[PDB]
Amino acid sequence: QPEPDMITIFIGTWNMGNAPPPKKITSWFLSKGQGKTRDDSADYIPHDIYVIGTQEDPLSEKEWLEILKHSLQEITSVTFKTVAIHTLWNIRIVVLAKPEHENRISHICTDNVKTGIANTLGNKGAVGVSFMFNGTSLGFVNSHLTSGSEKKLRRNQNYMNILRFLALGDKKLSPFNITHRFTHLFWFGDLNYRVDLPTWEAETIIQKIKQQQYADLLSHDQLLTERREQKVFLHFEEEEITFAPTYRFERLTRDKYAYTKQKATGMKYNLPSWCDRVLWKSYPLVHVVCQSYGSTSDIMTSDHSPVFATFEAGVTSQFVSKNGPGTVDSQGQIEFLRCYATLKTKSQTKFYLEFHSSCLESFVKSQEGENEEGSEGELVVKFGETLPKLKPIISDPEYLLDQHILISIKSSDSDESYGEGCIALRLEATETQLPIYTPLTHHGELTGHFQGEIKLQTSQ
Ligand SMILES: Cc1cncc(NCc2ccncc2)c1
Repeated sequence: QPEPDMITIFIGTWNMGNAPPPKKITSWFLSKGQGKTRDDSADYIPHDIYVIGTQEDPLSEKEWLEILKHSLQEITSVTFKTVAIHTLWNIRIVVLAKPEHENRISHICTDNVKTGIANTLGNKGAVGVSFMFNGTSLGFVNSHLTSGSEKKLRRNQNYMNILRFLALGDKKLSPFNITHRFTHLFWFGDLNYRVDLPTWEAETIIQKIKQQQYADLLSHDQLLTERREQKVFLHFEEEEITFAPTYRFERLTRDKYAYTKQKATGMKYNLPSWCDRVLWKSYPLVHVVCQSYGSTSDIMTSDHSPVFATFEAGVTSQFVSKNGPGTVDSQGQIEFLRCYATLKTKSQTKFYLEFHSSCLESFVKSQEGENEEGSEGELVVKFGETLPKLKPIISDPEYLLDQHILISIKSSDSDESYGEGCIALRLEATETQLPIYTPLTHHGELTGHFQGEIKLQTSQ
């Protein structure tokens, strides 16, 4: 029975509005409704992994797991295995997988982050799960960010706190946050970003939605505009939105958006908005394709509609050779030529690099770089030809070309990372000098870039 090269992953996000679900929710898991929907001919084909994010979830874990499992069993005739479930207040994540995957899944981690302080600490935050699927690391974040049209900067702050403090994945990757720890990271939830148009335009917006004309609304979507301005979700992707706003509906129908200010809303307007979102970030040159992104039309217990997204994701096998794991494979090496880091910092410490990769027995520390003053005031840290030669555990090109090197640039004075990035070994050639590049981020904000050349030697 061969190991898979690709799996499909279902991501769902639903703010349940503190109400129990209706008796049938299969349309969610089938990617049926509005937007980019799944072909009917696939209805009986199970996804490999289902990741369900809820917000304002009133059910117990037991209650929701029985609904989810019975739903999937009705669709597929498969009894899914529970990988992980984690709940913070009313924010929940469930991961289910086909039983055949049980002995492919390991290193399961869960964590949560509570956002805010005093007044704003006690219901918003995030839950997440990570695990290894054979040779591939997967991370999943369900966040419920701050509500309200005039709180986009709070949402951006909530995002930064979640990616700084959520402790998932390999703890040896100590300079790296969740935006660098996983081959594939999916971040979804009630992100709560709104369509920023004047309150007076509510009925105009409703009109546009009835005509399925979303362009003039999406051009004012706060998540799209903040992403464009590099204020949040830097280096994440989102599929084009082709479904109506998923909030705020009158319950028990989808015929009416309830936008007007009421005592129950704190006298705030809730103009129709795409609160409910799925984004992803995968390592460079790894296969990831969004197959569906949409909302259901027939699940009406909440003031939000459920959102679905599905992906075809590249995975790799748990490689064994005669040599690695547990020794090096002299026949492999990774070399770096003409490398330099450019950093936005005003600081003047010396810097060194750390190279982290599961193709190495342990991380590798470089010598200090040579600081130069760049022509437009920036800091250039030159490594030239001084970087160590990295010694992978396995030299087989079928393994090595699928790997990645994480890079941290650290201060010699504090050993704090000033920037993190990632280089793919999926090169156009071996034994050949080729350009490499990554942006560098810290706390998920841009701090610089690293570029140079690489030369990869495999056993072939
Ligand atoms: C509008 C916007 C927001 N955030 C990032 C970008 N980058 C360009 C891009 C990103 C994905 N795929 C193709 C092109 C663009």
